[PDB]
Amino acid sequence: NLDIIGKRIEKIKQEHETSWHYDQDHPYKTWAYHGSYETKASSMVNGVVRLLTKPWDIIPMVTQMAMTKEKVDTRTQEPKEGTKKLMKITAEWLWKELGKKKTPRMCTREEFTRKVRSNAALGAIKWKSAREAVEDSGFWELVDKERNLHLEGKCETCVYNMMAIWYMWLGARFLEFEALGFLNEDHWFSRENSLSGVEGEGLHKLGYILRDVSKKEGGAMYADDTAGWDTRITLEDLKNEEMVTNHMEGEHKKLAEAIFKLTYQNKVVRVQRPTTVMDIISRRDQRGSGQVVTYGLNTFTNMEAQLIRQMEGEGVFKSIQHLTVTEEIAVKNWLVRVGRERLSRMAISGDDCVVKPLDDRFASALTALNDMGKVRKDIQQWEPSRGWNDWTQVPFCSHHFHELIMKDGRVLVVPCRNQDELIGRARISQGAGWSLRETACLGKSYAQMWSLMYFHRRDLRLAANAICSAVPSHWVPTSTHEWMTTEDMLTVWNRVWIQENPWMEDKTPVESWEEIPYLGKREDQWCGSLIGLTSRATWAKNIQTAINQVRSLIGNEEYTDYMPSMKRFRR
Ligand SMILES: C[C@@H]1[C@H](C(=O)N2CCCC2)CCCN1S(C)(=O)=O
Ligand SMILES: [Cl-]
Ligand SMILES: [Zn+2]
Repeated sequence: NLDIIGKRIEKIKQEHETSWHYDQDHPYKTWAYHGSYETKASSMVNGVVRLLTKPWDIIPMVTQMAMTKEKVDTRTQEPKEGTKKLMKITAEWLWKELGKKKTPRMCTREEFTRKVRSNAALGAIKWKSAREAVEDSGFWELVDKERNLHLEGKCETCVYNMMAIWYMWLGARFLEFEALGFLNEDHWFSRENSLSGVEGEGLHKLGYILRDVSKKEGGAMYADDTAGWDTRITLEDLKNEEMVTNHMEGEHKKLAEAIFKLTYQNKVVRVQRPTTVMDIISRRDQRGSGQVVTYGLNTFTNMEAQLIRQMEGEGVFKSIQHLTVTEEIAVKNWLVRVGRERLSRMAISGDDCVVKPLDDRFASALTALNDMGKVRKDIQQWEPSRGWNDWTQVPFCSHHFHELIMKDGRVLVVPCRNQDELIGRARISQGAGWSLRETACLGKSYAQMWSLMYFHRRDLRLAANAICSAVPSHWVPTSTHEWMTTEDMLTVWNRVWIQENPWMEDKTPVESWEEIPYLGKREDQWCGSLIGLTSRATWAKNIQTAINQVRSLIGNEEYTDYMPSMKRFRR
């Protein structure tokens, strides 16, 4: 407790000896409050994308996206003994399986520096930017001090800042990356290694993966969301995740144990409270880690929970209250006998899952799932899950997936979501100080993503071609990301959908964009197309005038006309 968090608490109080007010009106119940001290990033519109998507200026679902808790202060109960036993047995077996073909290892200062020098979200807070602290040895001396302290089993500076997303100073992030970065850097949650995972799988992969799950004999496909997954991570979950250290050795094992003990299973956080003080609060459970370590540990614990729910549906155990000695044997024998087969019936991306169980008993197998605290979103606690009968209607990673047959008979499985969401996101830039050139290169990144993933949506292929025509041809797209390149998008399309696509036997390249199909016109409208509206017809017909408006603003640069890549503009 205070023996582990005290030092961190003391150091902050000292730097705020003046203003250390123990407010007696603190709003925290489930967080432990310690003290306070005196202190003092909205959406911005991308003008390049907006000028080239004029019909959407009058669609509230698009325009409202650019305008403008009671979950974090909740307390999850302690799982029953039978549940705790199911979780420990499953977790032990799952780390063994994930470790069979992987070797845990420390990630290096050298690896961390490259990442920072390639700009990535390390959710970090003397040095202005991380790119600077990484080139100054003084920061690394600070890392050494905390590191040696971690080897002592104590912590000084690994403190969270709330905003939910939990930022730390770069030094704490390095220590987390050095101990646990291997999970992501060496692809422990790849589909090949984990069977349920999809780490490294682009949107041109996910629909084919759902279709492969659909081919298994079984019941409906279930895709139940958890209500605030991060807030429902129990201290028992944090202890099963820590068992990854059992696969480690020497220094690494010690360093990993310290991240789990001192930063995850005990947390210190600073929150901005307008009534404007900074509150120093602590607690033991819930998810607060780097977003990338959070992804892999979410995937792990979700894989564990869904195998246990599958066990409950198959009747492997009778009640969560208490597991008999023989029921433990049975659970272990199920895992050994069919565990890998049951993992292959799932697609799991952090807190997001799709499960095709052995049959529909799974729908009403709710006791372990509720008792683990993984309570389903938008459904009564004991109401049976509603499954999907068609893999093309299953939601996963904010998408659904269409089966699309090319004029030459080959099959594309394409990602899709409501088009208002796609256009609304492309119209938003994050942060400030953007030049016109940098705003244009972000618009081009969205346009090239649309050409690669959403080519089958009439409005996005036309808008992508218009943006790529309006932005200098050689300007590089800014902020898998196969669209982040200056290479010709037809060549990238061929590499992604044909050459490298393991579900495509015939490798005959496509010679033009007109060989590449669209959804049916009615399906396109169902998924939010404006095709058939007067606003959209005038936009399409007059598109060269919009392209010329943006070219005039950017100035006298080298531009390519991509519009004739489409039949209607091809004379
Ligand atoms: C690439 C991710 C995800 C992944 O590999 N991540 C590792 C840590 C951050 C997320 C895998 C599923 C697919 N998506 S998605 C739908 O493109 O966002
Ligand atoms: Cl359905
Ligand atoms: Zn669709």
